[PDB]
Amino acid sequence: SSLRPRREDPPVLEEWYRRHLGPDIHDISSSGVHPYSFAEIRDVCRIPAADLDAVVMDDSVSQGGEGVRRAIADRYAGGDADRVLVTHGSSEAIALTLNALLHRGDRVVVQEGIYHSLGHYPRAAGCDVAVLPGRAVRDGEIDPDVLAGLVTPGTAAVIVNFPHNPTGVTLSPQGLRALKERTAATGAVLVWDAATAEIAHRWEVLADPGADGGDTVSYGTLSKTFGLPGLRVGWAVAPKELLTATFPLRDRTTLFLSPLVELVAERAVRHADELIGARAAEARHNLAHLTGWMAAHEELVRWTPPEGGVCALPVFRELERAAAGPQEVERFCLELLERHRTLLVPGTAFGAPHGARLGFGGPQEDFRAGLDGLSRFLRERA
Amino acid sequence: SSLRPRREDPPVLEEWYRRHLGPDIHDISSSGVHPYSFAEIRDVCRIPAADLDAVVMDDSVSQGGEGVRRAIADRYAGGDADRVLVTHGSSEAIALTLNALLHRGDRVVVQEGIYHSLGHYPRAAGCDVAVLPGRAVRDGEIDPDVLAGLVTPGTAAVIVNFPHNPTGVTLSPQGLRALKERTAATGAVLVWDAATAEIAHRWEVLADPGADGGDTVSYGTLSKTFGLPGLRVGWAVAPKELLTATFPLRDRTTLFLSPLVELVAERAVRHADELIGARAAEARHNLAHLTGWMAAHEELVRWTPPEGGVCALPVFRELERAAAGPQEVERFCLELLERHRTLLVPGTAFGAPHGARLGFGGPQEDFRAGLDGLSRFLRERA
Ligand SMILES: Cc1ncc(COP(=O)(O)O)c(C=O)c1O
Ligand SMILES: Cc1ncc(COP(=O)(O)O)c(C=O)c1O
Repeated sequence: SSLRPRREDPPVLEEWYRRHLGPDIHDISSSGVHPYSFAEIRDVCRIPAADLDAVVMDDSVSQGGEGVRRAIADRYAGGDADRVLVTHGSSEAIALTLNALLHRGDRVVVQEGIYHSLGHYPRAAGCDVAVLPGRAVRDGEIDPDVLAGLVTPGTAAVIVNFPHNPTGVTLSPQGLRALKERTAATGAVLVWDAATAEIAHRWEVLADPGADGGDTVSYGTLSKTFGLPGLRVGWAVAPKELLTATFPLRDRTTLFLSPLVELVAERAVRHADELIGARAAEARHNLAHLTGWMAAHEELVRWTPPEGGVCALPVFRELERAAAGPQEVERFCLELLERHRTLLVPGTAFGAPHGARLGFGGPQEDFRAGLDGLSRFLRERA
Repeated sequence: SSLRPRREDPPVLEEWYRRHLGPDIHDISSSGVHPYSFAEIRDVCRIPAADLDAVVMDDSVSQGGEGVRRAIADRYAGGDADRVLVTHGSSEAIALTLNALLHRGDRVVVQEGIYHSLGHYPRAAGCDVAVLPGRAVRDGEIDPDVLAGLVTPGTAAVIVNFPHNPTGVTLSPQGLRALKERTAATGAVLVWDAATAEIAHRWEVLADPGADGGDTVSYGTLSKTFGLPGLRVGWAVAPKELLTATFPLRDRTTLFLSPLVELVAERAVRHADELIGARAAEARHNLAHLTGWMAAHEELVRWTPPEGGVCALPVFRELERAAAGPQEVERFCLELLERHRTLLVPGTAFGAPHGARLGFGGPQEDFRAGLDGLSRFLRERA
């Protein structure tokens, strides 16, 4: 038999979860807020059984159904439904638009430790990639001296995720304005993954640069702040010409979304403030508790507190002292899971060999139990 | 600004529908049976509102949820849920498995006029493609003399769709057995798109070669025979080793399906006979009527009757006589739509310059109206 499957290494993040997600664990590893049940969604978003029952299970359309596009456009595109592309999670919006955007040889600037798929597409397109160092982002701005050297005339795209999964670093409105001015000046396309945009702790929620109506591409999803990762709805906001250029790829991958899913997503987006607000309050409750926990453990752990989003990257001092290598953090996390039923994501998934992602957007009761597990574990090793 | 979207030609099929689908037309162009409403699905598939309400909108898993995988495996994989991959339509299953299966330089045999995405992936992978001529498939078998020259030791894959969209040609159980014997002998992977497998008119429904438990890849979908194109659920049946090799690609495109969608799909597959049977009876009603219509129009139209599925490819004699070129059939279909509100798909979408796809799986009332439109149109031109 000639069957010889092409093999590629899976991203560390997703493989970690395939191997270790399961029942009876304290999962304090997520970059999202814990999921709603469909009952809660129907309640909050005002979805009578009859409205679902009326949906004819027919084809939807290439760009996304008009109702859901409009709801998203009103919140993130200044009401221009023509600049919205509705997709199976933001994962699909990323795959579609970056395949259409990026060219072999293009100079592209990519945020250090960016979400795996955002780093994958420029590499795979054969772009000339320069990294934006994580240390250059501080106090709500990218160091203007760093931005000046990295983004210059001929720079094709600048690709960032703010608030950043997993560190929670983000920009202030002033920082975003300065970033947009540099990309506009050079003609670079700003590519802005706003997965956790709706939850901001230090400065205000960043207005979607997609709403400006220029040559920027931004992503959003219901997966991380809305409690709907299982709905599989995200979007890109971008010029119509880029969006339609994605259709041939969409034609041989997914075709279109379900009108039943699109109805639900439309109602969720219309009720975004209630869905997000309830989960954001719980996350901030957990965050206040996590901050106290971190102060109590400052000998064993250090961190930058998150400026946005619902996860952070604690760094374990014992891994800094012993100094690497990357495999040690994976062992650390495995042992923690084995001995204490507590799940983090090892920093190898994000280019941070000495850290792990700790999510605080899960349920408040389970959060304490996970922290107790981590506490016992750190004590045992010290 | 550097924004320069990469441009590719869209498949003719999907672009035709983007330009010409709409309200107030008689659509007799589809390769599928007309969609159920969600109300009907809940009724037939026994889905209480409470079962939907219980679904937590959390992550599903890379291979597809266990319940839906099992339901599909029982019907098409001889009960081996490990050999099933559940995907966003069969479109995604095709994209995922062919990306993992096909290698540059591989000799691949591809059915003439095959569904666009099935023809795209071997071309794009840089396979060495030989075409299986449509005229070689007759009376339920591929001409053994043709199969002998095309599929030889070192042939990597043979890619076919039976029943065939748009001609409705298919194989008998004997024809399928002979095809499988030739691929098994040479070590070629049979890739078997069974989108319309459940509706067979001349011989029995073909048992899924996926159920054999060898090195074959077969696709199915809820889109064409179940009345659920808008659910966006399909699958591949294939060796587990090929399926898991798709995970890295799935990790940067769709991640996984919705558990809410997976619940519905599981119940639909369990109630497949009722969902399919009702629509199959209506299609056969339309087919009996279409056959009489074709006899009444034998001066202007010829056809091979469909052996399976719910569409056929009538050939318009006036286009044969005047002899091409391909653009004339598109004009023909446009005029038909403009003047008579009746939609076909021009044969340019399927490599058949003188034909158009005529679907008989739509509602019986709308079917007559479409045929009257086509009749008036053919008379006008004669
Ligand atoms: C920053 C970022 N972008 C995009 C995604 C893709 O998620 P989805 O496809 O559920 O929208 C994720 C999820 O991990 C993420 O953390
Ligand atoms: C033969 C064949 N295979 C696959 C597909 C993909 O459909 P879906 O993604 O809805 O399963 C189609 C739909 O046009 C088809 O006709």
